[PDB]
Amino acid sequence: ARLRNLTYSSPVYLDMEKSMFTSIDGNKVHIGKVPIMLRSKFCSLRTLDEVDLYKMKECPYDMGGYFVINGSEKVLIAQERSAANIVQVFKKAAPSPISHVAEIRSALEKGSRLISTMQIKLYGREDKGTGRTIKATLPYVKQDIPIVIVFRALGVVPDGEILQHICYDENDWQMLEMLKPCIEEGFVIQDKEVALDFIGRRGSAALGIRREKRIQYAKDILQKELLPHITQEEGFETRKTFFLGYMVNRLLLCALERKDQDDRDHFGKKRLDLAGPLLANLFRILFRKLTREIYRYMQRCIETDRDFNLNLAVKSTTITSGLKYSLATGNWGE
Amino acid sequence: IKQKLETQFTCLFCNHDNSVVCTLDKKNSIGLLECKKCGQRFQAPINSLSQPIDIYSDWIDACE
Amino acid sequence: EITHAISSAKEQVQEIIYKAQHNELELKPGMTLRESFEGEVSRTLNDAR
Amino acid sequence: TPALTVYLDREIALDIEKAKVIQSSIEYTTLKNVTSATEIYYDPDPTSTVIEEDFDTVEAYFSQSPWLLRLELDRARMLDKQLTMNQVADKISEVFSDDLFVMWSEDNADKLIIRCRVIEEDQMLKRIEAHMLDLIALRGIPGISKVYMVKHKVSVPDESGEYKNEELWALETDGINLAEVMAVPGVDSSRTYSNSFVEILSVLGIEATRSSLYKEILNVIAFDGSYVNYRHMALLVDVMTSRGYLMAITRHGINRADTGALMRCSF
Amino acid sequence: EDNNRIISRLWRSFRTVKEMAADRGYFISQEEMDQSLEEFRSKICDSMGNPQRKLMSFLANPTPEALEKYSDLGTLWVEFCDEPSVGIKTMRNFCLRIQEKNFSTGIFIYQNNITPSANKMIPTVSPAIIETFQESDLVVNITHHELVPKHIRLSDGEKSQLLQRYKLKESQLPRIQREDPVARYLGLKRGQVVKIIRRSETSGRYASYRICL
Amino acid sequence: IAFGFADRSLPHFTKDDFSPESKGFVENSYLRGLTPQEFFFHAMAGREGLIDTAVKTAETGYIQRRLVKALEDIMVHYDGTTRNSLGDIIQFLYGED
Amino acid sequence: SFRFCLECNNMLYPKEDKENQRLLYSCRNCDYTELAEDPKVYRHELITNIGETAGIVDDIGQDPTLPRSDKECPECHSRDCVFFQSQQRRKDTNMTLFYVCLNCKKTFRDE
Amino acid sequence: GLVCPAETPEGQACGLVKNLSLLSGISIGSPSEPIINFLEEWGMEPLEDYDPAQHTKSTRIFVNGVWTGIHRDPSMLVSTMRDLRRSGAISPEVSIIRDIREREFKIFTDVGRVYRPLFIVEDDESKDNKGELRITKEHIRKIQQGYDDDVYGWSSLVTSGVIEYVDGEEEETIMIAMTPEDLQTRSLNDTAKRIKPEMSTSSHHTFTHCEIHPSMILGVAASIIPFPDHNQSPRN
RNA sequence: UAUCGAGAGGU
DNA sequence: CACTCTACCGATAAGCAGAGCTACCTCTCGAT
DNA sequence: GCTCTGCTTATCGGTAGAGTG
Ligand SMILES: Nc1ncnc2c1ncn2[C@@H]1O[C@H](COP(=O)(O)CP(=O)(O)OP(=O)(O)O)[C@@H](O)[C@H]1O
Ligand SMILES: [Zn+2]
Ligand SMILES: [Zn+2]
Ligand SMILES: [Zn+2]
Repeated sequence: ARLRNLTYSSPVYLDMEKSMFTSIDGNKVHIGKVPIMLRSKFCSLRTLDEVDLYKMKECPYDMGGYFVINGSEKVLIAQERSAANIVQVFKKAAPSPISHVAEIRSALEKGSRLISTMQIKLYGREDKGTGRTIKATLPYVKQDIPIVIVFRALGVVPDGEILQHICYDENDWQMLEMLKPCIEEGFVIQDKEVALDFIGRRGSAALGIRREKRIQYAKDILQKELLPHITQEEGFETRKTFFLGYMVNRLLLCALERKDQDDRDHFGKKRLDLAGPLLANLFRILFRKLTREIYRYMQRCIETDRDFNLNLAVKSTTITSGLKYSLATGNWGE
Repeated sequence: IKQKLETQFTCLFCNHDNSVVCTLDKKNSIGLLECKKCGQRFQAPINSLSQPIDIYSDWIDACE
Repeated sequence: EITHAISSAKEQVQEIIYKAQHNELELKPGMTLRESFEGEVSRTLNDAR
Repeated sequence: TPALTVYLDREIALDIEKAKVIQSSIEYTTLKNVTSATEIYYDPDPTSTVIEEDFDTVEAYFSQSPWLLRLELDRARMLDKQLTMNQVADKISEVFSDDLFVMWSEDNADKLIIRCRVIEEDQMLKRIEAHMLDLIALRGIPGISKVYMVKHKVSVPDESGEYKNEELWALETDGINLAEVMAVPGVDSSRTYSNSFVEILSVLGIEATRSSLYKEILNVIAFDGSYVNYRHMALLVDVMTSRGYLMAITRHGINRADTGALMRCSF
Repeated sequence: EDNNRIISRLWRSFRTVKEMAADRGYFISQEEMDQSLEEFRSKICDSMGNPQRKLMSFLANPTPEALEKYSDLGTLWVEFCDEPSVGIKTMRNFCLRIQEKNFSTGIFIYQNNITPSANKMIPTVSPAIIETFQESDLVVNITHHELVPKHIRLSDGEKSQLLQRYKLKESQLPRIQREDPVARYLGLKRGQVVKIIRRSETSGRYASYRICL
Repeated sequence: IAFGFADRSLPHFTKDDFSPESKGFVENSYLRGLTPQEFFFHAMAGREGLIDTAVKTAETGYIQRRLVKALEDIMVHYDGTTRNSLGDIIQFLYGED
Repeated sequence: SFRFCLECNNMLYPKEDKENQRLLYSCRNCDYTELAEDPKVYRHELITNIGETAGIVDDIGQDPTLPRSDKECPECHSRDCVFFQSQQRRKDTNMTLFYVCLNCKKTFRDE
Repeated sequence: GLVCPAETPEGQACGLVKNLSLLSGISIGSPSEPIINFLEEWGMEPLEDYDPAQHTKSTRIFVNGVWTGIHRDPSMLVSTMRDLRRSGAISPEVSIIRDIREREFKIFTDVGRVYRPLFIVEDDESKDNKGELRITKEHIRKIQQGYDDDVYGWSSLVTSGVIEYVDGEEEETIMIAMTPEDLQTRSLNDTAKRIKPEMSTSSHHTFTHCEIHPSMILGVAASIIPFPDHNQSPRN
């Protein structure tokens, strides 16, 4: 591969099965080649042993960890990012009506992939900002929604239950005094249904969906998309409501100068993406592209009403060229 | 002070788009939708948090 | 001599820690207690070197 | 780091006690600076009090609204700023005249307390409390957050004519208010200086700005022991002041000139 | 007590206006210039101690020397207004007084502000000139500062002599803004030049010229 | 050296330790050699110097360019004046001497 | 200290009974009202000390990162405790130490 | 101990490009389901069963950033969880973090956590072992043999409770001795050798771990420098 | 004897 | 002759977008 | 990705004057 400027890569085959529901009222298909990291478990060099390493012109001091793409040895650089699924509280600059913000990036456990990001902002500066209330940010909603409103839209409506999820100390009068503006700014929303509708009326979607579904659209933005690392099945809003209160609690501990703001550079709050996660994020993008090419091919080849041979609807160049391109140029994407 | 706002909503009757005007009187908690074309009017209660999309939503449910 | 003089400078820093922790430390104008503490500790350690 | 250099009249500059008097009069002190805590009680009888601490105070004093505003002053900060309970209550009176009944305890009391009442009113007292801490100025020049007492060694000729040193007291501030501090009796109004040459330009004019600009640049260069010949810095400060206003060494200054377009577009 | 600082500051603003007038070339008697604070209080305050601004107004004429040098120097009217906020009503009576008595320049000291509407009555009164000062801004005479060297207005003849010596157009001299504190103190008008003699650490003395915008 | 861990500079110290050794005093000389704590603390100060050199070089380089463009056309003329390309007088005599 | 309505669980707001001249805590979503035990309605602390000691838990002696001292406990007179400066994260916070005896778990000072 | 303090490029990338220290590792990722099962088996109560009035002293428990339960005796819970990891019952790369002050117990099976190994010091005051290294010349003997007395290498030490991995978050809660000699107090005055810190702020130290060797804070490149402890740090 | 980029480096 | 009731220009911020970010030098590598 | 300044939009009064009782 080095000598002849070839790519050292393994063919990947995937079983595919067709089915045709009809109501009057395949096998080992090749999807692309994946470049193999030398001396890994999937490299033809992992066995052999010094005798045959020398016969393969391989140096026993070469420990691998790199790929061969068009003859060139490419190494992946560990990519540093912030940890997912952790709450961090930061302070905001002076010329802003917001003074403290809590943030969390939600990411699933399987695959490990980002999903969405959410914020809870405390408005009102120091003796500036009038009403000092607290609004949240929801995925796919155009405007910040006061905290009390989203608590009610989740099934906890009386003031006393909402505050029992946030403040865990009936004696803490400083924190309770700081929650005052949030209650009064969410006074007119006195039940779950008008809460869910208050949300749905800003979350993009279509114009003119009546209360009967624009609620049911907001019920989706809460079940999925909102803190999806907690759960995405229905009827588990008890886990999400308690977490929302935890965030607000953490937000206020810092605003009361009882706790320092989080240190974005603390290495324990950081993660390094190596070959696996880096390849997986790219393979996900490219396999969806292959997926869309399969769907687009059925709509032309099925208008003929001819049994499609599948292997004629999978161009393995989509995955093979995508992976080759990113490893060859260093541009990690399409 | 009253708020006179133009919107990009479609009138439910005459179907002219970008011709619904919303007048929100918060001092008396009374919101008013008006059509700049066919001239109809719809009234509904508003709170302090409401916006032209809140009463236009109430107008869709008042018809159906 | 060098090792002795550094040892005595470390002791002065102990005294300064004691005063600041027993509310017996002079506050310099325009400075919080902790700023004044760090300033006194810094002058002591730089003079030791 | 905004800062004023406040030279004092000679009689004050050689008497540390008189210089301290100028110091305490210049430093800005708000009501928020001396207040430790504020409270709002429901004390319905104006001539008595549910507060056991202020019992003997109001009973003897008497020999309006039921809501009480009770604020406590911190003894340490009241001592540092050199403020008496009387004058703190006086300043409150002046801004609230007859719309507020003010009652203050003596400086000998265990807690320093000021009681206030208006002459639905639960919220009106919170609005008043916010306005008081945020606007009431007890003394000093606004913008002067701290005043330091600095000793100057100034070389002045003898009676024999020989130059000898002479120690004189002056003041230096955090924050600036050159115009107001110049007017303060005691301050040598012919020498007061500010390290904001923008402020010098508004108070003293362009030729004074020229000198102040040079002084501030020289201070930067000379600090690490360096030395640049006068004519180079003089040339730069004349360029920055030739238009009659301060031309910044940025495109917003430089390219506001009537110079050719080819020259200006090459920057 | 606190009433004494009001009288003192007003007396200091008053001394500055006289100083300003003297430097601009007008004649002020050496008895009114040296007027103590006590004499000021006796003449200006009521029995209750409150001062009457309308009693502070005065008129002055150029000295013979100043009139020989500057032939554009007329009669000057200085008036302190008893009304803190000077509105369109107050300014009109002042502009009428200036034209009727045909003063060349009138200096109007206000207390708190001048409304922008009344401020437009200022350029409608030519060839007479109205200048405004906030009474605060005059408590200290800024030209007495170490950093402000002596500015001296050039005569029309002296200016021409300067331009020819350097073969200069007017736009090639260094400038001083009309609103410059020292330009306002001298009442500089567009086109007039000040000469400024200045300490120099390389030559001892250096003459700087600026022309008024 | 700041408490980059919770109330301490390194996991080798107890919390709330303000002693010389806890916050970066290097007692040893280069002859004797630095301890592991001193080594790291010295490398923290040293990194800051490499960062400063890499950063502030562009800060002052832009400053010098703006200074040059502000002043590039200013010349001493045969009448002794210092002028720009418009013939405006910047100084009536260079350096006042 | 503000309380909650016994029938609606929403928070009670202070309201005067003008005729009897007494402080009540009334609800705002229903007709419930109750008598106030405390005349104080509002407090604002500028110079605060809340959160000074903060997390003193039964297992604070198990945190091996805390320094240990010999100071004699006022309660049980044990010669073994852990200490820490104020947990208030303000810039003007004092540096005076809080000690926690590992025996009786009392929080004392060196005053 | 996680990235090299010396090896970083000069110039624009300075401090942004880093290099793994010699003993660093990166977490591969581990399933959380076995962690949940152990927590519920040893006393964790669900969040639907939870009231702050009833749980005014209990510890909140997080697993990969989701609040999953509360436990009333956290001191026993963490010791149990830690001992499962020190034997291999839990994957050694899992993070076990007790924040005692904040009453929080956090567990991470996340991929991408940077960790390093340390010697375990016996911390239980119920045995003469306490205060000393758990590792003995017997472990060192079996390491040199390659086999146990009924392969024995690095991971054998990790699953026999004498060495464990800690990441940056768990490192926040431990007390590390710099060398084995620092585990015990001493009686020097040799003017040639270097001065060791006094450590006189705490009367008695309770070490939980000990560094294997402090030179392992360096990466590949800086490990080539002879006597880097005698150089001005930029030269390294 | 190409062009557009990227990356790693030198003082 | 005492009142409001609205058409003015101040003086506000006020929000915003973009403009700019040391000098010179080496080499390899991929895409068009 | 971060600092600055200038330029283009809302808010603020502020009067300043006819309509008024
Ligand atoms: N990134 C950069 N940008 C601009 N100029 C640079 C530069 N890096 C180096 N230089 C030039 O090279 C000089 C650096 O010289 P070096 O050899 O790097 C250090 P020194 O200060 O001369 O010696 P030392 O090694 O004894 O400390 C700078 O002063 C400058 O002249
Ligand atoms: Zn219509
Ligand atoms: Zn109720
Ligand atoms: Zn005890």
